[PDB]
Amino acid sequence: GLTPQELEAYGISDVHDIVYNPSYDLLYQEELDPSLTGYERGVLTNLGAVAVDTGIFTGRSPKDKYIVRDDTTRDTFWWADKGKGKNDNKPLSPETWQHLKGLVTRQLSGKRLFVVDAFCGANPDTRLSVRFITEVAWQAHFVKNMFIRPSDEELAGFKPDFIVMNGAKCTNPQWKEQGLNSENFVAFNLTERMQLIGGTWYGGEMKKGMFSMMNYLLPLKGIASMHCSANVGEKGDVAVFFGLSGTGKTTLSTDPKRRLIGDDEHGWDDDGVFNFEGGCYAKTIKLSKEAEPEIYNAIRRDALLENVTVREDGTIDFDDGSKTENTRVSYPIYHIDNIVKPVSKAGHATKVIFLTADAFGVLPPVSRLTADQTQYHFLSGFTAKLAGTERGITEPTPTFSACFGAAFLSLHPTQYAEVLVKRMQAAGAQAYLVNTGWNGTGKRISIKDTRAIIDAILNGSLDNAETFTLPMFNLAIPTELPGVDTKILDPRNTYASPEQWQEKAETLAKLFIDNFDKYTDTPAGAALVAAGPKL
Ligand SMILES: Nc1ncnc2c1ncn2[C@@H]1O[C@H](COP(=O)(O)OP(=O)(O)OP(=O)(O)O)[C@@H](O)[C@H]1O
Ligand SMILES: [Cl-]
Ligand SMILES: [Mg+2]
Repeated sequence: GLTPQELEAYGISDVHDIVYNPSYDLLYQEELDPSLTGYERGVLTNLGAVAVDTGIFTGRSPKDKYIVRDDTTRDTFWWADKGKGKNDNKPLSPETWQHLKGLVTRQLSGKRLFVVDAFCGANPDTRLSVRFITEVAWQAHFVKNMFIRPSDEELAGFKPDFIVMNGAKCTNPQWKEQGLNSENFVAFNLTERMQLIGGTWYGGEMKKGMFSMMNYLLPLKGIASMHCSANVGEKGDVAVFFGLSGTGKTTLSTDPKRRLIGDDEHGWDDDGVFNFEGGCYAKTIKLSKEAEPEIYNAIRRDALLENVTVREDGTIDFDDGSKTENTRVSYPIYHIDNIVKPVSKAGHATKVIFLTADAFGVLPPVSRLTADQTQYHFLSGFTAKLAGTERGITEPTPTFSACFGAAFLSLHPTQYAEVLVKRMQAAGAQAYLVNTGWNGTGKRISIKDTRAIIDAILNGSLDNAETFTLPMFNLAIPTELPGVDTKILDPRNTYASPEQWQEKAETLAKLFIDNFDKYTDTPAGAALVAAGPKL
């Protein structure tokens, strides 16, 4: 536990009521207190899970992310202003940090506080011991779900080496004079080992905040830090699935035929692949119980639904994106029946899958990548969206995000590439590119087809298939696969002619080529251009 004096040491004063390590039962009763006002309020759904609204923010706010630039971070951090590529690592002064810390600590002073101690990282040797402090019960619940829950023995010996202070209810009145983006802030200090949050209530800031810290500390010790889901077969064969948001990492790793290691954040050290987290954070927009039975089944007491529409009768309309398209549910990982336990880790990955949702409808559902293509596509980090849907238009809009997670990278993309390649080479890993997005039908590839494709990757069916080369992107693709619609395997088949596919392929190829140009200032980078699409 901790005393009011211990909180005083952090700068938080006059705390009279302290809830240390709140139980799931307490969090349930706290959320449902009928006297709660505003965004703290929870409502009970017919599935038995509590639902909350996360307020004005229903996703992360990268424009409000700052890292204190000091002698510890100056020469290692991938800074937004250093001329080494676009990122969100905006530099913050130590003086401005102290002002933000004053805002948050005063906001939390004189309040009833939840204190949640948890781990980030499955392995004792590299895990962070994180202490989270909040005045909002559902925020405490989110962290209880998403981080690793210590045992009673671990709690007795708990020594934090990172503090996360959530001051969602405060804002920064001096932001203009400080040169910041807004009155909100998500700030990190690697000297004081602390994260401060102001203005946004969104729980993902804590989750991805700690991921950003692991992404800083682990590769500097030779450990890959990866934006991927992961699972393992009965024989100990491990797969990792990289991809940007909405590409299928959580959906596809939750597979009845595999033991789930984790759905979002993993390390890769000398012993194998390990989860940083204690829970999963599923997307619920248009959720289908038939299509995603395990994720659906995880929505029960102790899960926490976010921003969903709950009807008067307590039923949920999963199709309603009126609050946000980013509706979510978090749950502790043991709400999934087939998981790796008691520790979320396994051996070395031998299958590396890059998921992408191609709104341009160009990329094949599945292709086997060469070693050089693996590096090219990892640095590229492509996905796309139909941005114009609400206006009745396509407007395919590309996103290139290095390492399939540039928003969370604390070091240069090439540092993540180097250590991933080292780990893959040692393991004899093979890499694959999977389009979970669109084809010439203007519809997304079915979850059924995609799962069958993943099965074929994992069981060696794809590796043994007759393949040919798709032009332009030069991707090795199969003629047929068990349980997969044969028609979809060649992306040209869903257009009126290959020439109509090619028009779109040329557009997309040019986007890749222009994006990759920034990596060609080194000889290694320049040499990968040949592995990219070619007009
Ligand atoms: N063929 C498909 N494969 C995977 N997901 C699909 C497919 N078709 C539709 N979807 C939908 O796409 C979304 C995939 O979301 P998921 O939560 O798996 O993304 P994620 O990669 O985990 O994102 P994040 O990084 O934000 O956690 C879900 O809404 C899912 O129902
Ligand atoms: Cl992302
Ligand atoms: Mg996910």
